[PDB]
Order: sequence, then structure tokens, then C-alpha cells
Amino acid sequence: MYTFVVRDENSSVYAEVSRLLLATGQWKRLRKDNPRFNLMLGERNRLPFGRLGHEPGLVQLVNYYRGADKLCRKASLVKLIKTSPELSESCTWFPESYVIYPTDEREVFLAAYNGNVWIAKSSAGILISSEASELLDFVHVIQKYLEKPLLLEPGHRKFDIRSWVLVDHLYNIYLYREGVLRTSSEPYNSADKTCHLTNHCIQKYGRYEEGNEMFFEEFNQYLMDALNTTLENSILLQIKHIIRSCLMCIEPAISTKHLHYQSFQLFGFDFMVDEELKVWLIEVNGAPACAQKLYAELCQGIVDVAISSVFPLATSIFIKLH
Amino acid sequence: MRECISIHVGQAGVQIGNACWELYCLEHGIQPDGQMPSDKTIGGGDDSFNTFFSETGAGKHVPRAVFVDLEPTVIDEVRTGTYRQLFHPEQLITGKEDAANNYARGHYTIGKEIIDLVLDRIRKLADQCTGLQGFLVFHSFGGGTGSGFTSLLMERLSVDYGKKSKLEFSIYPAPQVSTAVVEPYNSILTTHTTLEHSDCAFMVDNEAIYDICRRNLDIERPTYTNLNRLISQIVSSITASLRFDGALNVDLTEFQTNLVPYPRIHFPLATYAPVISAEKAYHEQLSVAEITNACFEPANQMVKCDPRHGKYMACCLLYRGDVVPKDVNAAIATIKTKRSIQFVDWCPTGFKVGINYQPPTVVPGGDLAKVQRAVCMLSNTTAIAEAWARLDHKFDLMYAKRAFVHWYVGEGMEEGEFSEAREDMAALEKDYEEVG
Amino acid sequence: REIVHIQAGQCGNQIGAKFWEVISDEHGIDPTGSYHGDSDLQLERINVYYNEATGNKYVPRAILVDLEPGTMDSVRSGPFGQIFRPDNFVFGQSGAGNNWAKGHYTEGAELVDSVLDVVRKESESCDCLQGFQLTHSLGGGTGSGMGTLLISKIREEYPDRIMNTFSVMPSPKVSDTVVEPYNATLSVHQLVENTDETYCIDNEALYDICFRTLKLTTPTYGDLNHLVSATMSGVTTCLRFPGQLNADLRKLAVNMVPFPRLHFFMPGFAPLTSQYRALTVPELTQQMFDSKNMMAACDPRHGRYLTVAAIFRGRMSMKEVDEQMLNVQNKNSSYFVEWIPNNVKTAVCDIPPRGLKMSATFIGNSTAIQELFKRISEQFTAMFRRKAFLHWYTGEGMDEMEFTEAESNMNDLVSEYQQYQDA
Amino acid sequence: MEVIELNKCTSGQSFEVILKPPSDPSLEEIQKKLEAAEERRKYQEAELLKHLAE
Ligand SMILES: Nc1nc2c(ncn2[C@@H]2O[C@H](COP(=O)(O)OP(=O)(O)OP(=O)(O)O)[C@@H](O)[C@H]2O)c(=O)[nH]1
Ligand SMILES: Nc1ncnc2c1ncn2[C@@H]1O[C@H](COP(=O)(O)OP(=O)(O)CP(=O)(O)O)[C@@H](O)[C@H]1O
Ligand SMILES: Nc1cc(C(F)(F)F)c(-c2cc(N3CCOCC3)nc(N3CCOCC3)n2)cn1
Ligand SMILES: Nc1nc2c(ncn2[C@@H]2O[C@H](COP(=O)(O)OP(=O)(O)O)[C@@H](O)[C@H]2O)c(=O)[nH]1
Ligand SMILES: [Ca+2]
Ligand SMILES: [Ca+2]
Ligand SMILES: [Mg+2]
Ligand SMILES: [Mg+2]
Ligand SMILES: [Mg+2]
Repeated sequence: MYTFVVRDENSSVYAEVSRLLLATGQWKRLRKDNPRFNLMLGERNRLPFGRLGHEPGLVQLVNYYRGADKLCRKASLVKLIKTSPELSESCTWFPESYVIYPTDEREVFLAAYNGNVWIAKSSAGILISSEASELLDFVHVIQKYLEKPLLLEPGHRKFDIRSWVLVDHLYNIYLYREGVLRTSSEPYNSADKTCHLTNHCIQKYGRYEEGNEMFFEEFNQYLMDALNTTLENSILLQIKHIIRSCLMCIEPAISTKHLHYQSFQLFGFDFMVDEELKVWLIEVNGAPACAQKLYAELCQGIVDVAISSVFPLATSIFIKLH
Repeated sequence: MRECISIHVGQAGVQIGNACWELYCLEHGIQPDGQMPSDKTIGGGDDSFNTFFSETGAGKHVPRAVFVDLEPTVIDEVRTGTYRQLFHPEQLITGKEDAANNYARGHYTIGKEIIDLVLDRIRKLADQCTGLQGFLVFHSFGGGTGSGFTSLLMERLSVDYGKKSKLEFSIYPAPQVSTAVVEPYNSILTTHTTLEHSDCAFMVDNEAIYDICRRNLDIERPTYTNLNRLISQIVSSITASLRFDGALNVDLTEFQTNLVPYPRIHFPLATYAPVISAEKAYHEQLSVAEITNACFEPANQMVKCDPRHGKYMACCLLYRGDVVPKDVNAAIATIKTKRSIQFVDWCPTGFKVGINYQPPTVVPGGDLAKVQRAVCMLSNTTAIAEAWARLDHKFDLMYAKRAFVHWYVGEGMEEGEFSEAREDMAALEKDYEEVG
Repeated sequence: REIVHIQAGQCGNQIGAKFWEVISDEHGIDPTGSYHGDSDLQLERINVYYNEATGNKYVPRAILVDLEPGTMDSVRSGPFGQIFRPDNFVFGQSGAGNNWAKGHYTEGAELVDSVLDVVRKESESCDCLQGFQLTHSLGGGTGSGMGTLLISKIREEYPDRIMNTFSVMPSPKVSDTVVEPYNATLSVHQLVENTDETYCIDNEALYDICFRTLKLTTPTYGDLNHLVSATMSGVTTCLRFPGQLNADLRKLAVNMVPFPRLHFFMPGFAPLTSQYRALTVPELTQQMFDSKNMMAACDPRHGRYLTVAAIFRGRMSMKEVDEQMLNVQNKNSSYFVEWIPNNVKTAVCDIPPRGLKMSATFIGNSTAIQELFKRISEQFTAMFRRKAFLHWYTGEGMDEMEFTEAESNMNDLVSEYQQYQDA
Repeated sequence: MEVIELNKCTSGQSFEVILKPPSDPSLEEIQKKLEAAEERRKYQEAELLKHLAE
């Protein structure tokens, strides 16, 4: 049969993946340090990619792309977009950003600075300000804060969109058909973090939708009722464009085609939408969790698309981006 | 002209040496009886091929080579084989019983009793050199003799020939081609002891050679002959600059100057293309752009690792056959826009290129097809550290239980030598990390 | 790289004789020592086990030892009996009465010097001796007591040579006397200290294989010895034939023995058929790892493999062999220790045994072997707690303390196996 | 991309391309370590022979 190891005990998605694998009866879980595995569910940090693919006669597959951190760290993402010609400093869907160390971009930020609201943040701690000196006093990124978001009604409230994307070992790009809007319960106040930060913990509330999560069916119905457009037309075209642009840009650096081991990886893309129905990329998460109600579906999809394609057993929930 | 002496230690060193000198003779037009009709200077000369071959008054061209093994069965095949007349009997040195896959037995117990004989035989070769450059040393990491006797010999060569360069061709262990279970121990012990004595070392992972023979030569079960004839092609392309007219890598010192900016980090990655089956009925010849592009494919490297996730310190392209500079530069230009090639900040982003117009020679009856052009890329990249990490991890697994350690202590080695050698490797891994 | 073979006592000489029959047949040597083979592979390493005498004669490098003449008279009259060097028959008249003390301390001590004289003469005409292999049982008196005395004396004279034994472990199911557990416990302590590799052959497993698998209603000692001689041929294949492996006794011990005391191997063989049917590689590989094909009555699933050698003989697909070896390791993933990387070796030899187109021999260094020493220890203690049958040994000058120490040492060995089973 | 140090002969040629610029133990000691290991082997053998003598 097939064999796998679990090295990230703290991953909700792959705990569910491991559950499904064992429930097929054709997969056996080994101890964490057993080298004779087919499938590694790896740790988030310091994953030993250099030890993969050297076991005689074993096809080895891992659930992370070596090098994908370039996309999934804030400063890395800014640097990648500015320095990659297929993305450009003139990239229209990524907010004007600058890398600041406490290679440094302090002077050019001050130049452009000289609506002037910016947000300072890091993947390591969030400050939204209108004044340049306060941000600097507070590796970090200073990003143009989107002053005019699209506000849901009733509530006059901000949101962000999470899209889940699975890249398999052939570098097919699969967008999960279900995304989530993570909303603020407080009304937006441009004149208190709760109304400006949409994170679930910060909000955790529940007054308009359960757990401050709106799914695509309701959001599309809202776009029809209030703005006479659809989610596919006004938003999803841009999201699919941005996902494909990002992942195609790094494909030569990370692809495991013709490599002695194979990778897939699940990504969490986070977007903002402004009042002109323009979509902005905010961040890419390399180890996403999932919404509670979508776990069953997406995790089964990961097994169907990313694992059983390499290790076959004895309608698609994904949109293939091409 | 400055001479080079090749030294082949243990089974892997000897059998690879056989393959190399067979190929050298074909490249230079030397018959197995030592005669070389194209050489119009009888009994001497200072041509480039004389760096590897001396000459007798009878016109025989004799390899500047010593073969050493602690049991006789491998070298006896040299003594009775096709090229038996090529070597003088003093060049072929055998003991009675081998090191039994045990570094300590090759280094201490048996090495102590044969090292003075080996050095005497080398001295006899050195005495016939007008300007000896140094040594090329072929051996396995994993064998008791290849690991243990080699490291003893390298120490004594540094004593007896202090100003001479020493290059290594080292076979790194792969379970797919018969390994002893203790080869991680032997590899770490020999790398620790040899590190300061070697100026530049070319590692060849048997796993990579094995897989190239399976995929490109369509050999289901590669034998040592298949493996060694491929290895010898790569060795020949590395040493061709010492044996033919040229301006690049013309002496052993230049390998260090061009490939090794930091002394400890002296393990260049070799990549070779194309490798084409001679049984392949229909074959289309590959261009300069295609073989150069193939140099950045992990499937063609001598050690499987991923250079996209390291940094380059130096890069040398060695072409053989129908290649002109204009095509090389056009190919490099295209490759730079499409591949992840990152150099360390304190090195130029460049390539040293050597072209020899003679296409690669193939052994008649071999598995390798004759091609119009081929290339060997030598790059010092931090990605080769992956091979050290793999080996150090296997060492750690066994050493935590002291498995098999009593065999080494039984030969008079102290247990502290294990952890001393492992700590040197830990610092080596850290060195690559800081650079990369 | 010569090996010197010694066979001691009744079991040792009957199994040894069959071994020499089997490998003489494999090397093309007829009952008169003349070579009549058709392949140069038969002669390439013939000197490992045979001396060459003038007349194109090959003589086993074998010393036949016993404290009574009967079994060695049967050897000399047996098939291939004339092949042995007549000077190499060393025997007394008294017997050892199934008594370790008589073999080790009284009767055997009177004879051991003349055996060492023959060992010395064989070793002196060796270009480069590898070491010794001894065939004996542990449950009698000569093989067990004089055999281990011999090992101790050989170690003293040749401290840097390898010593291997093929040791037959007694079982109450196939027993001659009740004192076998005493004789075996006393011997096991000697083997722990003075051999580098011991192939543990359990008469219980041999009987069960003959009755259950070979469908032999009434197995005889000859039937048991057919299985042993086949296994000994298979384990020595890599010494006897020009393998690509380049293996000698020391290399084998280095690769198989991670801790000096844990050198007791479970051997196995396939096929075992109750036949002209072709055996496929999947069948060969599955059988050779099956407990029912192993010759120590221990369940490998009760322990963990430290090291494994699997030797295949005949013309077969190497690629299919590797696929099956990987598959079987997947099925036994829990049963290999993970702190010895790549601890399963696959070897292949082109020459098949007689009557088979392909076969496979298994050699496992498993912690489950502790079950064998536990059984012996139990049978020992049931008698020793009442000092039953001890007068046979104290009458030869032994003290009860020597029994207490031997039992303590074997229980220690069991503890060590358990320590690494849980590592 | 600049080509420098171009050398040509009948056998071939060589040159350098730049894409971007940048931004021991003595004999006595060896003999000692070999002799120390030999002495340890001798001590271990002498312990064996003493054990066998007992
Ligand atoms: N490529 C290649 N590898 C070989 C060859 N011979 C042995 N090896 C590899 O070398 C390692 C074993 O070491 P050997 O060179 O045979 O041993 P040795 O140096 O003779 O030392 P001892 O026999 O232990 O005294 C293993 O990893 C083998 O796979 C060969 O001819 N070609
Ligand atoms: N440039 C910008 N303009 C407007 N809002 C922004 C912004 N950058 C961040 N935000 C808001 O801040 C919130 C959290 O920011 P950020 O995305 O940096 O945290 P985070 O993404 O690291 C947690 P997670 O990985 O679950 O998304 C987002 O939900 C978004 O609403
Ligand atoms: N009777 C035998 C036969 C072999 C036989 F294989 F040689 F036939 C081995 C054996 C096992 C083994 N391993 C035990 C398990 O861990 C890996 C190594 N490695 C080797 N060699 C490797 C080095 O070259 C010589 C042979 N031999 C042991 N006993
Ligand atoms: N497999 C096998 N076991 C034997 C044979 N002869 C005796 N035995 C076993 O060996 C033990 C008796 O030892 P034995 O060799 O006869 O005594 P010894 O002559 O004093 O060494 C008992 O366990 C018997 O079961 C034999 O030919 N084959
Ligand atoms: Ca000349
Ligand atoms: Ca008497
Ligand atoms: Mg984040
Ligand atoms: Mg050898
Ligand atoms: Mg009897």
C-alpha cells in the first residue's frame, strides 16, 4: 500500500487529509522520522527538502513547494513584485508598498509620501496612520492603505476575500470554487482597529452572518441586488488573473517537473475590493486554514487532485486556471 | 610542460582508473601496447599529453599512474586485462586482505603497514618529472580502503609534496549500487581527515550515474562497467585541459583559482550533456543551446541537488566538439533570462568557457553514442551541501545508538574521532549556509 | 582467502558431511575429488573451501572431530566420504555422554591438542586465511562442549581471525536427552563471547517445516539435515562464487553485527516445496520473509530487524527483485529499525542450486531471536531450581556456580535484545 | 555581456563572459597517531589473552 508521514501536528487541513487517507484503507501512517514514505505532510519551517527523493524505488511527494515562501512573506512579496518584469513596479493590482528595515526603501517611501494613509505591518504588529513619522517610529512593509473599500450593507462594513488555491505536481493551478468573505462587524470609520482589521480573531460580532463569514452564494446575490452585477464578472475575473500571474511568475524557480521528488501546495490568497469593484491583492498565505464548513470538501479535493493523481487508489470542486 | 600523477585507491578508484586510462589512450591514439604512431618524437618530448604519459626509448607511452588496493583481485584484472602492457609492475600495488568496509582498518591497521611502500612507488614516478604539478586521487567515500587509506595517503602527500596541488574524484555512496551499511561513517571520517589536504574535489553520486544509465542509456540494471564508462567521460572532460593545448585550466592550480574562492568549500558540482544511447536507432543531434540548457537540469548532474535554491560562486563551461564562442554566448543569453542563476554578491556573474574542437571519444562497443558536441559544466554552488546534509543525517541516526562503532574502536580508533569528524561536517554545513 | 571448516560431534559431522556434498556438487567436484564441471565460475573461488592436490584433485579444507568413532566411520563410508583428507579425521573412543562438561573439561580436553595440530597444519598452507566456520549442535556433549572449547583455543592462537558457527539449538520436540537445555545454556555463553556470527538453527523449526510444509509424516534427522545443508549452501554463496559483491567473512560480520554480542542470525530458505513448477520472483520474495520459511522458531513480527541479507540464486529479473523487496519492506515497515539506514541488502548469484532454477536465502539479525534464548532459559530453570540431573556435571568437576553464571549471562543477552527492540 | 581573455589555438579556444560584476600535521605527528592506535590494538589484544589465560 501507500505510506505517509505527518510532521505538522498543528495543521487543521492536513489532519483532515491524514484522516481521509487512513479511511481509504490503502494508506498507512508511519512514524515521523521514517524515511520510507511516499507522502510527506511536512513541517512549516526548515522542511528538509534536501533529503527527499533519494530512497531507491520510492516515489516521494511533499505538500510544500520549496521556494514558495517568496510569495508567502510580506517583504518577499513586495520585492518579488517590484523586481519581476512579468509583475512590474507598475503592477496595477498590488497596493504601493515599501520594504523598511528598523535593500532598504525608507527614502523612496518618504518621497512618494511627500489621501495619504498608510499601513505598516509584517509577517512576524499593525499600525494604520496618516503621518509618516509615526509609522517609522513604530523587517516591515509600509503599504498604501485602501482608503475607499467596498462596504457591505447594512452595516457600512469592510471585508476581505480568501481564495484557496491548490497547485499540484504538474503545476496545474486549481482555484477552489468556494471562497470566504471575512467581514468586520463594526461600521467603517475613516475619522480603533476593529472596523479596519477584518481578521477573525480581532472581530471575535456574528450579528449579520455567523462567525463574520459570508460565502459566495450570499455575496453574489448581494452584488446582484445592490449593484446589478455578479461575483464572477465584477471580482472573480480579477482574482483568477492575479492568482495566475503570481504563480506563473515563480514557476521556473519552484516547479518540480524533472525533479527527483514532487511537490504540491495549498495557498491562501487574500484580496481587498474597493468601491469601484477593483480587486487588490493583500497577501498570500503558505499554510492556510479553511472555513469550518468547507473543510470536508476542500480536503477531499486535495486527496483527489494532489495525492491520488500521483498514487492512484484501487463534478470538480476546482476551477483550473489556464 | 608539467607532469600530473594519478593515484587510484581501492576497488572504485582502480576500476574507474581503468576506464579513464582506456579512454585517454583512445583520445590520444595510444594503442594498448603503449605505442603511439602519431608521436614523432621517439623516447621523449614535452607535449601536452606528456603531462599524463611518460615515454620509454622503445616508444612506449606509460601512464603516470599508481594503482593501490589492500586485496589483489581488482588490480589482478588490470594485470591480466586489455591494457596490461601499459603499466609497469611497480605501478600496481596490492596487499593481502582488505579493510572490510572499515575506515579504521584502512587508515590505522593496514594503512600503517603499506603507506611507506606506496610513497616509495610514488616517489619513483615523481623522480621522472621535471616539474610535477601534483596529484589526481580517485577513490570511494564508502570503502574501507577508499576512505581510510586515502585519507592517510593525502596527509603524507601534504608532508612529502607540500607545494603540490591535490585534486580528488570521490564516489559518494548510494544504496542502489552495493553499499556497506557503514558507508556514512566512512564518508564523514574520510572527509574530515582529508578536508585540509585537498584543494578541489569532484564528488560523483553513484545514485545520479545509476539513474542516468537507466534513463538515458536505457540500461535496466547498470553494472560497474556501465557506470565507470560514463564517469570516465566526465573525468576526461574535466582533465582534457591538462592533456591538450588550451588556455583554460592548464594546470592543477587553475582549478582552485577558477572554482574555489573559499578553501573548505571546494566541492564543485559537475553536470554533463548529452548522454545518448548507442543502441538508439534514430537520434537527432543536439545544438549548443540545447546541451548548454541541459547543464541546468538536475537530471544531468553528478550529484542530485537543486541549484535554484543555492548560490553560485564560480562556473566553468567545458565544451568538446563543434562549438564556436558565438553560439555559447547566444545560448547563455537565452538561459539567463529563463533560469534561476543567482551568484553570491562578492563574485562576478560570469562563466569561464573552454572549447576543444575534438568531439568526445567513445569506447568501441560501449553504451554511449558518438555526438557532434558535448559539454561539462563545473559550478561551485552551495546546493551541493544537500549531499552533506543527507550523509550527516544517516551518520546521526546510527551514531546515536553507537551502532557498528565497536568495529572502529576495535582497530585502535578512538570514539572521539567520530564526534570530532561529525563536528567538522556540522561546521562545513554551516559554512555553506552562511555563503548561500 | 581460505576458510577452515571444522565439524564436531554427531550432529556437526552429519550436517557438515551433507554441506560438503552439496557444495562439491555445485563446484563440479565428484566423490573422488576430481573436477568435472562445465563453467569456469565453479573454479574461480574454489580455493576458499578446497585445497588443490596434484592430479587435479580438490580436498575440502575440513577437520572432522568427535569423541567416539561411529559417526565419522559413517562419514567415511558415506557418499563423498572419500573426498576428505584422511589425516583430518580426529577422534577419541570414550564418547562425551551428551555431557557438556565431558566435552569441555575432561574427555574433550584430552583430544583438543591433536585437533589444534590439524587446524595449524591447514592454516599454515593458507595464503591468507579469512577464518573458521564450525558446525555443531548445542544440546549434546562433543559438538557443544568440545566445540566451544575448540573455539576458545582457536581464538587464543588466532585472535585476529573471524569465527563463524552454524549452531543447532535443541528442542524438546526433537530431543535426545533431558539435559540439552543445560548443554545449550553453557554453550551459548561461549558463543556470545567467542564467535563473530552464529547461524541459529532450531530443530523445532526444522521439524515443523518438514511436517507442516514438506508434508513429511515422520521427519528423520536426514530430512532435517537436507534443509540445513541447503541453507548453508545459500549463506556461503557470496563467498564461493565470483559475485560482484567482493565479500569475505569480515565484511559480512561488519555489515551484519551492529553490537558485538548481538550476532545470532535467523536463517531462512525458499522454495520449500512438497516439483517442477516455476517459482516467480514475488513468490520467492514473499516466502523467504515468511516466518514459516525461517529456521529459528521465532516470529519476526515479535521483534525488529537490525540487519537483513537476502541472497537470490538463478536467472531472474533484477528489476522484479527490487520491486518485490521494496513491497515486502512496506508490508514489514514496523519491523525494521529506523536508526540503521538501508539495513536490508539484496545480493544475486547466477548459479542456481541443484534441482532448482531459482531460490533465495534469508539471513536476519532480528531482536525476535530473544524468544529462542527465552525458551532455553525456561527449560534450564525448570530443572536447575531443583538441581535435577546436575550430578552428571558435578561428577566431572563442575560447580553449581558455573551454572548460575551461564544462566545469568543468557538472561543478560535476552535483556540486550529487548533493549534494542524498543529503541 | 562582455567577452574577455579570448585565446585561440588549432585545438580550440577559451574565453570569459561576464554578465554582471560583483557588489598541517607533520610526519612525526602522523607517525605518533598511527602508533597510538597500534598500542590500543595491542592493549585490547593483551586483555583478551589475559581473559583466555584465566
Ligand atoms: N561508480 C563506481 N562505484 C564503485 C565501484 N566499486 C565500488 N564502488 C562503490 O564504492 C563503495 C565501496 O567501496 P570500495 O571502493 O569497493 O571499497 P574499497 O576501497 O576497495 O575498500 P575495502 O574493500 O573495504 O577494503 C560503494 O559505495 C560502491 O558502490 C566502481 O567500480 N564504480
Ligand atoms: N493596504 C491595505 N489596505 C486596506 N486594508 C488592509 C491593507 N493591508 C491590510 N489590511 C487589512 O488588515 C487585515 C489584516 O492584514 P494582514 O493581511 O497583513 O494580516 P494577515 O493577512 O497576516 C492574517 P491572515 O494570514 O489570516 O490574512 C486585512 O483583513 C485587511 O482588512
Ligand atoms: N551471508 C551474507 C551475505 C551477504 C551478502 F549480501 F553479501 F551476500 C551479506 C551482506 C549484508 C550486507 N548488509 C547487511 C544489511 O545492511 C546493509 C549491508 N552487506 C553486505 N555487503 C556490503 C558490502 O559489500 C560486501 C557485501 N553483505 C551478509 N551475509
Ligand atoms: N538437525 C540435526 N540435529 C541433530 C542431529 N543429530 C543430533 N542432533 C541434535 O543434536 C543434539 C544432540 O547432540 P549430538 O550432536 O548428537 O551430541 P554430540 O555428538 O555429543 O555432539 C540434540 O539436540 C539432537 O536433537 C542431526 O543429524 N541433525
Ligand atoms: Ca614524444
Ligand atoms: Ca582416557
Ligand atoms: Mg499572514
Ligand atoms: Mg575492496
Ligand atoms: Mg547423539
